[PDB]
Amino acid sequence: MSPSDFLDKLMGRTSGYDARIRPNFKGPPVNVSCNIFINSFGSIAETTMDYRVNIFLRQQWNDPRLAYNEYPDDSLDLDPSMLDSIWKPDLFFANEKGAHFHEITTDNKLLRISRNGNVLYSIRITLTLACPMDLKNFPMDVQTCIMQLESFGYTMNDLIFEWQEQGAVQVADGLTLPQFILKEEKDLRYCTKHYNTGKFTCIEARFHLERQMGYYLIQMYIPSLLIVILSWISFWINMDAAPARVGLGITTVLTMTTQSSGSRASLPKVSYVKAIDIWMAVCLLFVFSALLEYAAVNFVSRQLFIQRAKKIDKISRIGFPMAFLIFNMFYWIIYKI
Amino acid sequence: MSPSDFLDKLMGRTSGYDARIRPNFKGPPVNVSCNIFINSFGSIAETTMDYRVNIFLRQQWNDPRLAYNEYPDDSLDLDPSMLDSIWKPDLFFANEKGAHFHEITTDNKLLRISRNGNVLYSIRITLTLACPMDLKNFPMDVQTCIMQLESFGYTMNDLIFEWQEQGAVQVADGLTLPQFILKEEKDLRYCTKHYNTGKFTCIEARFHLERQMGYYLIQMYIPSLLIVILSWISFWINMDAAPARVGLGITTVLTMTTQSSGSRASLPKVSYVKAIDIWMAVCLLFVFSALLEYAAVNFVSRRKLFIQRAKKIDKISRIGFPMAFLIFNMFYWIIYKI
Amino acid sequence: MSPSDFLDKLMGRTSGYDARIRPNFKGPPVNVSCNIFINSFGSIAETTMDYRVNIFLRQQWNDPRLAYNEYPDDSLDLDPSMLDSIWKPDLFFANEKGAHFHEITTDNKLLRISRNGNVLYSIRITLTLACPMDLKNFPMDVQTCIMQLESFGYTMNDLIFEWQEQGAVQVADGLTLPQFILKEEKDLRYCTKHYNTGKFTCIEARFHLERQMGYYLIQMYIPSLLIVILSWISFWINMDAAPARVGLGITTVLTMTTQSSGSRASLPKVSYVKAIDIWMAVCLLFVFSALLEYAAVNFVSRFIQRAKKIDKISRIGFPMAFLIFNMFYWIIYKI
Amino acid sequence: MSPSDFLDKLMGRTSGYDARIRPNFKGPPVNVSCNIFINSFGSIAETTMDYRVNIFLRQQWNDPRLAYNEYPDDSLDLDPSMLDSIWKPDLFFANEKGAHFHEITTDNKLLRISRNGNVLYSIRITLTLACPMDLKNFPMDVQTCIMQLESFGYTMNDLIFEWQEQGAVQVADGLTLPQFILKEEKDLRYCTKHYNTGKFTCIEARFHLERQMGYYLIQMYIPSLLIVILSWISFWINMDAAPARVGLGITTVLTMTTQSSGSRASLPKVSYVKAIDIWMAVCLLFVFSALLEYAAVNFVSRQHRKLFIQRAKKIDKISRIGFPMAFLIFNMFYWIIYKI
Amino acid sequence: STSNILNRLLVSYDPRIRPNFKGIPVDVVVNIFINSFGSIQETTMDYRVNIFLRQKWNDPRLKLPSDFRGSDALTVDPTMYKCLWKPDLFFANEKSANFHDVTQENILLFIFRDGDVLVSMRLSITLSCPLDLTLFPMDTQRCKMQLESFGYTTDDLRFIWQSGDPVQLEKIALPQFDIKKEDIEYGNCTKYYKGTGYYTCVEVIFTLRRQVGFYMMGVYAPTLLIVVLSWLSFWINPDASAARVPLGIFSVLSLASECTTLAAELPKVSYVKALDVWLIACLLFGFASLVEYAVVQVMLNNTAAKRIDLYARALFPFCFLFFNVIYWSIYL
Ligand SMILES: *[C@@H]1O[C@H](CO)[C@@H](O)[C@H](O)[C@H]1NC(C)=O
Ligand SMILES: *[C@@H]1O[C@H](CO)[C@@H](O)[C@H](O)[C@H]1NC(C)=O
Ligand SMILES: *[C@@H]1O[C@H](CO)[C@@H](O)[C@H](O)[C@H]1NC(C)=O
Ligand SMILES: *[C@@H]1O[C@H](CO)[C@@H](O)[C@H](O)[C@H]1NC(C)=O
Ligand SMILES: *[C@@H]1O[C@H](CO)[C@@H](O)[C@H](O)[C@H]1NC(C)=O
Ligand SMILES: CCCCCCCCC
Ligand SMILES: CCCCCCCC
Ligand SMILES: CCCCCC
Ligand SMILES: CCCCCC
Ligand SMILES: CCCCCC
Ligand SMILES: CCCCCC
Ligand SMILES: CCCCCC
Ligand SMILES: CCCCCC
Ligand SMILES: CCCCCC
Ligand SMILES: CCCCCC
Ligand SMILES: CCCCCC
Ligand SMILES: CCCCC
Repeated sequence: MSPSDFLDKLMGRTSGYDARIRPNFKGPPVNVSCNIFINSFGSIAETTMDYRVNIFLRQQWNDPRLAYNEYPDDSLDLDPSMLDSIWKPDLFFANEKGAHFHEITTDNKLLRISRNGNVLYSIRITLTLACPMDLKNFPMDVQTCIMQLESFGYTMNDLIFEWQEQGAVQVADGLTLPQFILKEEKDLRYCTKHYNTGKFTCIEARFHLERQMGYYLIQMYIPSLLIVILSWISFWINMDAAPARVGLGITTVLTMTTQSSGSRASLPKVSYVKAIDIWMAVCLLFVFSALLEYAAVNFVSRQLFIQRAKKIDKISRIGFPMAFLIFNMFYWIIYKI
Repeated sequence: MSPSDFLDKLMGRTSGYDARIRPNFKGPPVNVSCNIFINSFGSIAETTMDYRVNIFLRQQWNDPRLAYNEYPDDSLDLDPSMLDSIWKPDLFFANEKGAHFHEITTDNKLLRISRNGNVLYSIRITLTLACPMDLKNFPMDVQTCIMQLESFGYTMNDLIFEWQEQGAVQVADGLTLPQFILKEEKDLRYCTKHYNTGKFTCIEARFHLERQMGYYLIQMYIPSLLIVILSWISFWINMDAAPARVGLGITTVLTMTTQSSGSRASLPKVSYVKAIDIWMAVCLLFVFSALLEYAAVNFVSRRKLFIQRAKKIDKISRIGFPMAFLIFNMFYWIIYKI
Repeated sequence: MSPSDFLDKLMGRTSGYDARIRPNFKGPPVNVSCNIFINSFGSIAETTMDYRVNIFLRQQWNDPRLAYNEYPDDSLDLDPSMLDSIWKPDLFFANEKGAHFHEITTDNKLLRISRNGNVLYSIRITLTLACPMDLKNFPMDVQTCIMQLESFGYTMNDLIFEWQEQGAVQVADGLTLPQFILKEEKDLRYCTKHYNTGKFTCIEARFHLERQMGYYLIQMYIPSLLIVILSWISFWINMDAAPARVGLGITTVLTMTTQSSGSRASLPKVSYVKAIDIWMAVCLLFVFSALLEYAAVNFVSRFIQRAKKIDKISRIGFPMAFLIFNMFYWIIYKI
Repeated sequence: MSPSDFLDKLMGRTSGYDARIRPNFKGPPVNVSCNIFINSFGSIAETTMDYRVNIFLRQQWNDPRLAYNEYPDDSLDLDPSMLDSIWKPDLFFANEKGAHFHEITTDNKLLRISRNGNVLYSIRITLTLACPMDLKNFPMDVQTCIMQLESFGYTMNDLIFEWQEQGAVQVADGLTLPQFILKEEKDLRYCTKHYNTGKFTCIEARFHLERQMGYYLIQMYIPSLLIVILSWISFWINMDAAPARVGLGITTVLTMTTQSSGSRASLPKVSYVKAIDIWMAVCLLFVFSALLEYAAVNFVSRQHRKLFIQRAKKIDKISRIGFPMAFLIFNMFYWIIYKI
Repeated sequence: STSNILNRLLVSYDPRIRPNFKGIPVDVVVNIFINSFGSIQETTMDYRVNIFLRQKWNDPRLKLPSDFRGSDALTVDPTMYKCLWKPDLFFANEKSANFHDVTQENILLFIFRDGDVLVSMRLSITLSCPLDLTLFPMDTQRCKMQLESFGYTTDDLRFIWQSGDPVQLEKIALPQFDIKKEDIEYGNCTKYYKGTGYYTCVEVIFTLRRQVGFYMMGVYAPTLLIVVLSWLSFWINPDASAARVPLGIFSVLSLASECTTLAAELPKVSYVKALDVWLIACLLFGFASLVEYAVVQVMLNNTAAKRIDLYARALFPFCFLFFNVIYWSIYL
């Protein structure tokens, strides 16, 4: 009748139940269905190939040794201090890279006991998972950051995890992402892998992340074509201000070089060619061609000749914008596969 | 008579009191009114979408098992050593992004006991709250940062949270913030929500916080003003000094590009348009147009009748552009100051 | 005779001395004497608006339950491992922003017992105090940071703190501070404040801090003077070819802009106008007036005697104004 | 028949097994075979002479006191809560520079018992080991960092470590590194050293790592060739208005110096010359030679007919025909020499 | 069993009391290993060291009886080490430090016949040492590591440097500096704290003389390049003014910007530095080039300024040569 006596006789010293032995010992495996609840995404980075999530984690299984028939009510809750006195799964995260509990005024742990013997256990933890970030089409990128969940000290012939089909990965509404939005649909498959000591149950939930074009698009695309049209208006200058034209052209080259250097320094070093880097390269090539053909037309003007130089200048003036526009159209169509 | 004996008979071994059972078990829910005392803000940064606070925290409730009638005085102070021997709530912060206690020379926790059984429990903790910042009119930003205070393992039928409305958010007197001053108003409502495990109580407070433009005024707008005045002095020069005037033009463009790049560094990468950026970009377009019109007038200059027309056009530009910049400045400021 | 038996009969299980009760219960408060001793400052940074110190911490009081008259020696030490066996105060720090202990090879904690009943208890602690930093006259600044030592879980009528008079805040001899030297004079005053739950004892220890001009002086003022004399030599050029003078002026205004941008990277963002920033603004205005003057004289040229006359008048009058403003500013921010 | 009682009678209180006693005391040493399993490299940056790794760690040895003959089955596992209750080795990493455990929802440690008496104990831990970076041929770098494994509280006369001959250093499949790559061959030798207090067993495992050229190749070598071609077109520019070519050369020098400064910062402070600072310095001296050649031709032009102007044009075309060949052959030597 | 001897040794043994409490102060010796002397950071005024601390002291209560074996040495585990008594020891100039528990706490126990015992706890350290940042490129820094007790006094406990290895590892391979001599002077730093009395000390310094390579190759060559561009400016026709002035003002801008950037890297010291004065001399030389060209133009406009220009371009280079010669000679 006494709740403290009831708790002690259910688990503890005066119970005959040992927390150090897995349920149904020398028998069928233990399922332990688990579902996760996102509570705050974000703080994602790229220089370190990781993202940080503060999530819940709720496990569901049935322990016959914990069956009770005293309290008429079905649902029942327990002080989290009781948790260490009963058996627990050894769930851990494969791509872990640092995680910890939260001890603010209490170890934030929930324990619920069903009448039959089913048990629900939850815990709030914060993780920093490692994601194989791929940056081929960096401005127009789509990524699959994953979390691998598996047991460590139990062979899968004794323990195998599942997910409750009714929204196992339910996600809070108010959460939002800087330079990102996650998609509603979330895949769910298995990752059961083997090691030299056997094979362990592995489960995983993969997320799809989409980065908005806006920030990168505006803040670094716009100066590119801005300086491109600066070169365009530089063509309209005549031959007399040759030092002025060459100085402005080389300074535009400086602007492209420094903007490209900043763009590269923002993003971590990668061997495979990125996407926007071809944009900086092509703008640098266009400004270089502008300066080169201005120098060439000056040389041919010094070396009839004036009319031909003017004709090639107007041909360049009518051609370079057309080539730039067709290149932009080609780029945008080719990076929307 | 002995205080140690009284403590032992009240809680501990020879008391029959178990800290793992909530008061009024299997009955009415418990009332837990709590107040938050602010002690220091600071280190609020937009780079990581958060702010750090160091606050006190006091809960209030009355466990009937704790009632006593031995010591005549109503008040009764206790060593926080006994704290682990009594029942506690499971209070925690939803958006807290890691936090800790202060273990300096002791565990700085105060427990107070009233004659009727009312108990006061206080603990000093330091948090790093995640604030969903918005940066639309960021130069004149006004903010609403919250702290979702909620229980974890107790539903509606078991535990409730309220506020001591008399100074619930009692704040320290002399505190202040860099680039920030907070208003005396503190809104107060409930975040009450549900999960698949049930529903849990909320109480929370939101602090209206705004950033004063002072530093941002000096560092951001003044250099742009200087560069654009340089653009008008570029207008003021004649046409035969083509290398000089155009070099001034591109060099002002360099100042503009470097300034625009520098301002972007502090803020996080956000897709939606900011408020400083439009200022920088539009007066960048002003200096760009300055260079464009100088190039155009040079082209017009290159039998002699159109020279007077070119000079007249230069005068018209040199007159209109200051007026256009001033009217635009007034228009932009009146939009973003309202 | 037996040390173990003596310790057991003094405190612990077979002593009746409970560590959960403060001395002289239901009686007069404990006066308590507490003093600190610095070991090292360091890391004075305005970016985070705080600083870290490494100090000791000593308390003094008398516990009647700890009275003993067996060992002839007055002074008596004890093993730090049995610190928790006896009562201790709850001396914490108001604004502290996170600390720790030193656990190297032992908890570096010292406990001493006096014959009459006085007890000495010292722990080496490393703090990180938040300081209400001010930057009005930044290069010539004088700073005063504080540590609010006080109790937490004991009311003022139950517990008070006090300082031992002779050298309460004695400091190490050879320590030095980058960008700073503290003065030997340190004040001492009470800070007994109130809360809705009651009121508590509170003590203060404030340090006067002065920052040397040297680093900022050289690395900021010298380049500014170099750019001003660049502007002077720009004046000295003939009017003839515009590009040389105009480009020199442009280079100087770029130097001003770059130095203004780089100056404030270390300093924290503050709304109120600083002291160095007004110098940057005024030298930028000097070079701006130089370039505007050259634009005006170019307009006048395209009267040559008037142009050269006004050029000479500017070249002679500008240095006088610069010198008088320089002296005015330095006396204003030095007195 | 109670499963818990077998654990107590095998080890613990009601067993007589003193965990403070190593197996086979006052006798032959213990072989203790061990093998590791990498899970994820990463955060290997030269700025701190170190890299972070996440590996498993398993020990194999035979304990006669742990030998048992009551369970019919061969294999036997145990709850990780009793790991401290039995004796364990004192394996530690000599170079450590920060290490810890994983304490998420449990202490993720595994122990297994063999029927004969041999034991299996595994643990996953995270390391940040010092890697003695050598930056001689930095763009074409080859580098090995050794993971020192040894005992501390047992002399090698009583404790020995050895590797499983069959795949002791078996590695995961899907792992990859940012602009690095680890080769399949991985040496495995001994490191048993001495001290003033004695000598201890010490096993060694070393890796061979390469860095893909691509990133550094493009990001730094492209501007060099760009400035070379820009100096070439500066040569192609005629000599009537000095400030044009003067400013072009000045801007090229600015590009070289700023790019060299930017390359400097990421790489850590070192005394001996690197492999790409030599590239940067030689490109800087080519652009300096370009500006000096322009200064020389300007001096020849204005020293004062056109006979010496003809010689100035001749030296201009000589430079135009020589610098390309010299630059190409120098690049051939440069690239060939550091690839051998 | 074999643990009976140690269990009997520990029973009726009080770790709360140091050996010979009423006797003479206990005698301690130290052998500080140096395993991984980490990189030093000037901006933090700190450096990291990884040591294998070793201590020995007589303990009559820890006398191993000859009844079992009379072993020359005996070994037990860290749990027994925690059970036994230990000498407290805190590092004076320590500011952040911890232990190592990669598998368990690293402690070794050797128990001798006499009663002397040996312990060793590896423990990573980050120290503090006030850098004499003056003469920065040519400096020999003295960062000191000292030990002293806290709870016990000199009349109760004392430290002595054992006549043994203070330096240990030969393959240190420090990134920047290098260590040749490790002499112990001011070894005893017996310290007094008011109201506590005498505390025994043992102290050792590490003498680290910085090399020159990085700074010699990273800054000095750019300075020389800027100076030779200025010399070429001296070798330009004074008639032109849209080229000579712009390149010179660019050179002085670049030199000043490099000066500011390099000065921002070191900790903000409050006195002059060698690199500072080098950059200052270079900057005033550039400004001298600009002002002499301006003077030449002024004289040319309404004697000839060409002779002055050639005299300057012939004389000042030698001035720079022997000035930097004097600089290097005086700083070496
Ligand atoms: C786990 O659930 C699956 C459902 O198909 C089934 O194998 C069985 O019910 C459970 N396994 C156990 C209890 O070992
Ligand atoms: C306080 O009293 C009871 C406690 O269970 C609760 O039902 C009630 O709603 C609480 N609030 C009041 C009375 O305002
Ligand atoms: C201690 O109590 C108060 C508080 O400091 C003080 O005035 C008094 O003199 C002291 N002694 C006694 C016996 O109260
Ligand atoms: C392995 O252990 C056995 C028994 O302890 C010993 O005889 C043998 O020498 C050991 N092997 C090695 C290589 O040390
Ligand atoms: C320190 O003093 C002790 C005795 O007082 C002596 O044995 C030891 O050699 C001294 N060490 C040094 C470095 O002077
Ligand atoms: C990932 C390879 C992209 C190649 C793009 C080529 C575009 C040519 C116009
Ligand atoms: C006492 C030193 C004053 C500053 C000297 C600066 C020399 C460039
Ligand atoms: C969505 C991108 C559109 C670009 C048009 C030029
Ligand atoms: C309070 C806003 C002031 C703005 C001044 C330009
Ligand atoms: C609010 C700042 C004003 C500064 C004027 C120089
Ligand atoms: C220390 C500053 C001196 C200034 C003299 C004008
Ligand atoms: C000319 C500067 C004088 C300063 C006196 C404090
Ligand atoms: C603080 C005084 C400023 C004076 C500016 C002329
Ligand atoms: C792979 C060999 C390349 C040689 C280039 C000159
Ligand atoms: C693989 C080396 C390529 C070099 C091209 C210039
Ligand atoms: C040892 C210094 C070498 C410098 C090469 C440019
Ligand atoms: C591998 C980078 C692209 C070269 C043209």
